[PDB]
Amino acid sequence: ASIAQARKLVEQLKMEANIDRIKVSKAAADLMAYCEAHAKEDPLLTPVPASENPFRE
Amino acid sequence: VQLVESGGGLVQPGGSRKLSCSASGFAFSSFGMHWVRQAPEKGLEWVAYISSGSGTIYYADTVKGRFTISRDDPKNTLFLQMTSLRSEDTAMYYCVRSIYYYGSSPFDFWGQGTTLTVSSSDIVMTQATSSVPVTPGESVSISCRSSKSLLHSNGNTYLYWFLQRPGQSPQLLIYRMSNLASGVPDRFSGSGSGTAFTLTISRLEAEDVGVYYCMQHLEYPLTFGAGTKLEL
Amino acid sequence: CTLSAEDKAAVERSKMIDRNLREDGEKAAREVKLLLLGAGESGKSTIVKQMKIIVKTTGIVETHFTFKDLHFKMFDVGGQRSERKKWIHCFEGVTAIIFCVALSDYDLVLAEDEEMNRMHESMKLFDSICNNKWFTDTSIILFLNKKDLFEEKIKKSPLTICYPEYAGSNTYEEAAAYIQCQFEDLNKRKDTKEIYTHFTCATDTKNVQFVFDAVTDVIIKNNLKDCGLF
Amino acid sequence: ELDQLRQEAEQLKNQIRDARKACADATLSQITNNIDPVGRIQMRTRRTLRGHLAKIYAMHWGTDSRLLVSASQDGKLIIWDSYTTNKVHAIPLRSSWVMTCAYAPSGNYVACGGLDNICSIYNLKTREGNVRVSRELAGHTGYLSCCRFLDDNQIVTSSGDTTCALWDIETGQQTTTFTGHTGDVMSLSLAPDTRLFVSGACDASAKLWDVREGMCRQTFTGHESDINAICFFPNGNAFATGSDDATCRLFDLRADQELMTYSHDNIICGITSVSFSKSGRLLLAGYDDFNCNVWDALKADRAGVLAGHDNRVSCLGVTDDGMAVATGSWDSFLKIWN
Amino acid sequence: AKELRCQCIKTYSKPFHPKFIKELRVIESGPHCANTEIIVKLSDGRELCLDPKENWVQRVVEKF
Amino acid sequence: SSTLPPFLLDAAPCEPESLEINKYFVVIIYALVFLLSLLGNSLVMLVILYSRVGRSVTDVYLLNLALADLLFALTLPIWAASKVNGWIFGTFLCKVVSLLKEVNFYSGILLLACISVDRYLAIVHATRTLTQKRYLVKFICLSIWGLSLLLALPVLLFRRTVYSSNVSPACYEDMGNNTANWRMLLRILPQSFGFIVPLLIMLFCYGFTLRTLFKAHMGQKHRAMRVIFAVVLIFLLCWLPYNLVLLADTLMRTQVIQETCERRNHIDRALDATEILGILHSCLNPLIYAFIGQKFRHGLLKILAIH
Ligand SMILES: CC(C)CCC[C@@H](C)[C@H]1CC[C@H]2[C@@H]3CC=C4C[C@@H](O)CC[C@]4(C)[C@H]3CC[C@]12C
Repeated sequence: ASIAQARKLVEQLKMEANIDRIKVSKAAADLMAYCEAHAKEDPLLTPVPASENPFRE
Repeated sequence: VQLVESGGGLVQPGGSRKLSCSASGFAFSSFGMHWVRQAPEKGLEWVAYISSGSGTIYYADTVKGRFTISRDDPKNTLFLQMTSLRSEDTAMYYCVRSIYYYGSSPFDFWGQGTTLTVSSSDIVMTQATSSVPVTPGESVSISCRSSKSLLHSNGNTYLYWFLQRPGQSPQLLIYRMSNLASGVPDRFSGSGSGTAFTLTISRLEAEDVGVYYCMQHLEYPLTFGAGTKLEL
Repeated sequence: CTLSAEDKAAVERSKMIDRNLREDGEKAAREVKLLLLGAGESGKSTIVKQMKIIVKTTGIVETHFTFKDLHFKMFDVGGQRSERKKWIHCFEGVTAIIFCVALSDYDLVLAEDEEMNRMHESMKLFDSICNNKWFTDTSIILFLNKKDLFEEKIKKSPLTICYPEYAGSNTYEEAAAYIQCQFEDLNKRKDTKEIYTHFTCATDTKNVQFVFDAVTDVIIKNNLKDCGLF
Repeated sequence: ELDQLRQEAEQLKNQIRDARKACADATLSQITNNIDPVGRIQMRTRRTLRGHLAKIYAMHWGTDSRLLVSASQDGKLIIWDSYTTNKVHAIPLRSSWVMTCAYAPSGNYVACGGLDNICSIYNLKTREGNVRVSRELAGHTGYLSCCRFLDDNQIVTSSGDTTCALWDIETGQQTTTFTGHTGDVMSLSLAPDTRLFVSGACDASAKLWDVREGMCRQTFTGHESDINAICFFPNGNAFATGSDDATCRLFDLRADQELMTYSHDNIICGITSVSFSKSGRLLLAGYDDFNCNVWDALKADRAGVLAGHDNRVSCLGVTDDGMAVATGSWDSFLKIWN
Repeated sequence: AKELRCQCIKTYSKPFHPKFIKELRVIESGPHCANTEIIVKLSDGRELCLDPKENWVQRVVEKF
Repeated sequence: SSTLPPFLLDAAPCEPESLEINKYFVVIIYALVFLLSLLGNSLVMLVILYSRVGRSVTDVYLLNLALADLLFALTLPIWAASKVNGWIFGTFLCKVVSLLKEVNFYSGILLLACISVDRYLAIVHATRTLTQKRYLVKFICLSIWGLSLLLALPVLLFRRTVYSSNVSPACYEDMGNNTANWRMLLRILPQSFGFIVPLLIMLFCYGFTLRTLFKAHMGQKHRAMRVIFAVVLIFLLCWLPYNLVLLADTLMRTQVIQETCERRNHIDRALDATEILGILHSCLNPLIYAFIGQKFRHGLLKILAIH
């Protein structure tokens, strides 16, 4: 009964142990590469003048 | 959804006639109604307009002051009372609807039209074509040059194209520019330039015959063009 | 006014829309909302069987009953078998909290455990509600119902199996008054809210009169802050 | 016995707690020391929207990044226009308690949430000028907390009975029921490819589901209190949660663990909404200490706070072109910062 | 500051000499008084106000 | 027509105001009440307008009452300059300034007759006519202001500078022989309509308010009765002595009071004393009406924290 609910936890945890894991140093590099290659196209990083800004006033 | 309307008949000049447009099928109080007439040999001319909640009322130059308009929200009817008509007001009158927000489609549904027969600064829109012949299959384009710059300062070029299949009531094709109305096929596609405009039909069939009024909406009075007929 | 012909008609819509919110916020703020807490078996569905003027909504059922030109609104949170910490801030700004406690829950044991009697269970439900951080200036109407069931149960079974240190006699007037002051000693907030208790019966009609008398208090007390007297 | 199978679970939990440590050779704050700071980012209140008369509970931008829906608890769900302050529609709700709203990617639909656990879907671009209910998606048993749209026919609703569900709209039924949490789910958000979605529960757990099959792919427990808000890094390889631990933690989806927590010692109140900016550098966050801090997302230091709200900050959203952010507070004003 | 009072309250109407007194002070019934007042005084330090209505009063501010 | 050296009745009128023992002290009161009712009255200008979300019926009466009390003190040092030395300029200067006093003397009292009728509607009629205060709150406030311009139009009409013997000049208001007799009519009718009408409407609405506050049982009726009993007992402290001795010389001039030269000099010495009582109505008018409740006590300390 309640062991059947607790039986679904361990077979779910069997699925968590099978995914591959890249290293964090490479996980953060792709997080760093996408953060800089798109940094010129963010109106919050680089503030644009009120000409090309749709919020002028 | 429909806008059936009644009145008219035959009126002695200088008299009066009350025109009713009983609009059944939608939420009336959110629709700024217009009134567009059509002389029996000529094109379309704008006549009147009343906004939502009877707030703002414009008029044409020809009918200013002698044509009065009124809305009846609970009775769900629209009233146009005409005082002292001339002989230049004999026309078919259309009761059209329009709702105005961001991304709307004004002039979308046009009434069936009643006949009114008598007894005996504004922007212009030209349409250089008139009565072109076309076979089904050839990609035909209809030009419509304006006079003022229809491109406003917020990107919109307010040019509503139209269509009128023969006999029946007109209908929207292309609102502001290159937007398709709800229920038209992908064959009709416009392309604008601010003063020069073009309605491109890619492929066409026998139901696309009729005249094609281009209408501006940049400022009142909003003037249609003398539309180009399409034949076989 | 540097606007196109359509955009001038757009702000005509957005001031007709804005008219229909400010002329509707002046209709909801004239009416009185009331949260209706308590246990699910503690006479909670009985006090809505007093006056009821108004199956998919398994969460919250409203009751738009009115009395002497005052559209009340009772919000039975009964279907919420979820965490109270996550949605109780939606009810901050309610006018008054109608709490309910069945008076026959002194000796009736809880269902799932043969311990923490339902009077002690409803007390710890009331202490979390009354001293909640979102409910400070909101008074608490407290109903004690089933008072036609209580007085013949204490004749044959003693009260002191619920409270350990009572030291009093066993009449309805003196003992139920002890339970009544047992609940009013639970607020750490003494002067920022005032509990209007009541011993309602199951058959009488006087409680809807009472809830009007306790909303007219807290509406007055909500008006003393806005006018500046209190 | 029951403890004999749970000892395997603690061993399997000790397996995955061992594998994350075998991969964390160097954290985020040691690999990006050789970067420039972003500098102070002050954002001015360009517009302010003042239509509601209650607490703004959620918001969502349209994917044209101009329209904006906002839902308050007076029973109104107003669709604003952000460029010029206009109310396009004011949709009156059936149940006045509304805990979330979401706008369509096509721009056609909008769905209120609810404390009556019925996610009703409204239709905007319709005949007859109304906004009528398309379908009411009854079938949860708790309350409802966040219901984003996959497209115009699939909507992913989190709920308050620990069941994230995926509905159809042409028919009223569910298709899957993502179960596996213990405390009730408080927020979700879809990936940019709409194949995966995370959901922040109330037991300090965030789980990455998948939309098609319906099983939890990864779980992420790093917090101590409940996870109150969630959002994606804009490529779908990382997501940041927000909690009542006052700590936005940035996880990821291919290295299983937590990369960085954005903690400051002067802030003690919770987090109500988290939204990445475009290009994923400026993690915004909205606390309930009335501020709205703007964190750099690669170094943990702060930037300009977006003060100006007289109550909580209940919902954020960055537009899809990254242009503006809009915060909706618990006084009735939305403010579209820029 | 703005408080005017007429500089007469009563009137002596016993007749006496006009060659008895030294000075005259006439004040018209303009912007403060409802009647016309006349202040008379000798070098004794005594002063008095008179009513023009009586008959002898209109003989003695003129013989003086 | 004879010789008589009786000349001994002592009909001699009197008017001593020598050595200015009143006038030296009024300029240090009128400057003290100047600098306090500029600092301690513009705070209520602030806490209403710094927040801009307080828009109830009492959040806007305290605007116009603090506006009218501030604008009462705009004329304060100029009128203080005329109490010591007399009037300084021609007819334009006192006709607009004493217009500006009397539009604010009536609006500064009729709003107290307007807050009180709002304080009756928001408490006693908390179920039925609680609607009627919010619907027309801008309409009733302007009609109170528009009433005050009407009563102050006969001040602008009749006023011009008047010179006289043995007094420094100060402008008076009528033309003709009935100058004193019609200035009594322009006194008694609007200075009762500015006093006995607000005093009757405050004691017939705060009485019904204190009827229900004695009946209803909340936690803090012990303090809300302590303010209503104080609001009337300051408006009766400030304008009842002013309009009793202004009623006293009205009875003096006609028939009723016998007139001596020390009694009128005492009424003169009373009349200036109670306009010190009338100007201190503008002293603590923001103290008792705004800075008593928990709202502005939470409002003013909010702006000190952020600044
Ligand atoms: C002859 C000259 C001196 C008279 C000028 C009158 C001035 C001082 C008075 C008369 C009426 C007054 C207005 C009456 C009502 C309101 C509405 C209130 O919400 C704000 C103040 C405001 C706008 C007042 C401002 C001051 C005002 C304009």
